Amino acid sequence: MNTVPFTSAPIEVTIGIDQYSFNVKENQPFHGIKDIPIGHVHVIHFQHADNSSMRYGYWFDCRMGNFYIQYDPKDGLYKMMEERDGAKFENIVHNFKERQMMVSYPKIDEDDTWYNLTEFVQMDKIRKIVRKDENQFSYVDSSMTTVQENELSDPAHSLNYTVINFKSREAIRPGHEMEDFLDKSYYLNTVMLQGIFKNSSNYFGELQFAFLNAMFFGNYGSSLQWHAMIELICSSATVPKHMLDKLDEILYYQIKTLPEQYSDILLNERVWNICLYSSFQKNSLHNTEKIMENKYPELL
Amino acid sequence: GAMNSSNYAELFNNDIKLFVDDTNVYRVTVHKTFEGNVATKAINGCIFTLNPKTGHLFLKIIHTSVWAGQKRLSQLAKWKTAEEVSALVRSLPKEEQPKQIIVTRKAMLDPLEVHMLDFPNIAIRPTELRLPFSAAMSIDKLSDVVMKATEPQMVLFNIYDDWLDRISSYTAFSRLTLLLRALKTNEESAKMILLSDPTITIKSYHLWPSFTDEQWITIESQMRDLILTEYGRKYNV
Ligand SMILES: N[C@H]1COc2ccccc21
Repeated sequence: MNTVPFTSAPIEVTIGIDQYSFNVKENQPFHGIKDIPIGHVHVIHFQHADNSSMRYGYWFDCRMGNFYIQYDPKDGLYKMMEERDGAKFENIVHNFKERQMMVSYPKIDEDDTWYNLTEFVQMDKIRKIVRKDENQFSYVDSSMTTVQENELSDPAHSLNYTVINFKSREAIRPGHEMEDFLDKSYYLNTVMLQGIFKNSSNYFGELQFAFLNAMFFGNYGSSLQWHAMIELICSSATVPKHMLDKLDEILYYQIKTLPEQYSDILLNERVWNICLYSSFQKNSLHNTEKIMENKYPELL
Repeated sequence: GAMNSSNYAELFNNDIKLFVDDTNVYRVTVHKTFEGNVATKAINGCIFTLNPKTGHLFLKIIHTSVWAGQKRLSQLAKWKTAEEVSALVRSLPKEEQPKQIIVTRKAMLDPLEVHMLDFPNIAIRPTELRLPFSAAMSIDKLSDVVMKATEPQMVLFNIYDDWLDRISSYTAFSRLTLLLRALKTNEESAKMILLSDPTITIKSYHLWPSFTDEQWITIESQMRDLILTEYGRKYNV
């Protein structure tokens, strides 16, 4: 189990660590989060009490370095940093633990939620979507735009998700216009899976990462990307059976985890009705259709 | 975006544009089978592709063989239309290619957009106008060439005859849409109006009779009356 210590908490903030959230009061004696499960990426995120504008946060993997949070009063945010001096870091963490100044990642033993939301997410792929190569961790926030959003403005602060566009030459083979538009299997299997992602695991990792950035930061371009990657599979008549089964599991846990009160803004009525009730795969997403119908029957 | 009454003069500016109407591409007669089921038999159709400024009509005849062995024909017909429009654009010299293509039915937008991805500068637009281009097959010489085709064929017409020698393209289009609206609302009566007087003929190289300016005013008045009469017969007014 690993630890992200905090220098201090000078401003009142709601802190979240994956799907859990807790409040810290201004200048409360708070020095971080312990017992973080090794083996998964994690995200530590922030919403200031005095300005809920800009949820922001850091994706990290404790196996890649010792990371801590320190507030910057100039830039006005909680910043993640890496400590290269390992003995210094270990000694800092041990003192804060002895003084019981840290909250505990509250994972229930039965609970596979985080694994199931991040099964295919890998830090190395996050760091290619979020380009900032001098750090081992990646910053995301509410307002960051995607490479596709920019095409339709600062490129260094972009989310470089894979561009999916159903009415593009990439998606449509000359002479198979109707075929390829109505059945996206070529675009899914040859262009995207074989061509760009190399395998379904990388495709699912980006899909899962897009959802999590949509849910935790309200990042609109991530929500667009998540829905586009679902629709591309559902709109393909030919999809490997193992991908359909896995997609059903992935979506099920995303829908299960979504705050009920955010469904209106994080779920696209058109995409979901198409995917569940009209598309080629309308019968292949049993778990997801069942939770969607019992939890958000209004959207449908 | 969409084309409507607010930007109607745009049709007659000097930016090349084409209307595309697909309502006569897939045509069928519905009939009873010996077993008492219902079946369709396709007949020849046509794409109606019109330059509203010049009157140049590119009539692509859709021969029934293009449907042979195909499924979901009403869907296919939209994609076949888009295929043929795209082929026509590619066949034209660059300086004759349209800057905009306006489809009369919104279901043509995605098929045409997809087939024209190679032409990102050509705007594909819907329209809020209800245009009577479906009545194209009530023009005898157009109907004749379509029904006689034994193979796919493109036939070129000027749908304004020589009217642009005397009137503007705004007025020519208004005349055309009034004639076609009349033919659509009551074909028999409209054709009676157009040919009642045997002394006015259709030139071999024309589609409509050789009316003088004053006679066109009379004809135009009779077509309005017909549309109003039918409106009254329809709604009991
Ligand atoms: N509000 C509860 C729920 O999750 C956490 C995580 C850390 C401290 C406290 C809590």
